[PDB]
Amino acid sequence: LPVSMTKTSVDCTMYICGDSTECSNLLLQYGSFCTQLKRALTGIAVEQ
Amino acid sequence: LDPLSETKCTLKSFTVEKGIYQTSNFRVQPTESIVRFPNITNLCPFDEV
Ligand SMILES: *[C@@H]1O[C@H](CO)[C@@H](O)[C@H](O)[C@H]1NC(C)=O
Repeated sequence: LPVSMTKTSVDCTMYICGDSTECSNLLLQYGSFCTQLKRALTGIAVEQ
Repeated sequence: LDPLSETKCTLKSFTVEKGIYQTSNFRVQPTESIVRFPNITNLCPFDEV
């Protein structure tokens, strides 16, 4: 039976932009999506 | 200013309870900058003009 899975974390800024400060400035205008994505992956990770 | 203050700001609260909170990201920043192309080699004939 499978009990657990890999606990992974993603950095939204490195993935979406990556060594591009101008992109990071544009990303903020989008919103709190990074915060919810980290909250989601952190809950999956503590459950595991 | 402090490690704890980042935890207070992340939780949006003035009290933080016991635990590990992922406050931020650590990135080493580029130090010098090096640009390397192949040897200049051939120079054309402006000299002949
Ligand atoms: C002309 O030749 C001299 C040496 O003979 C050199 O110093 C100079 O830069 C040369 N100029 C051109 C345009 O080739």
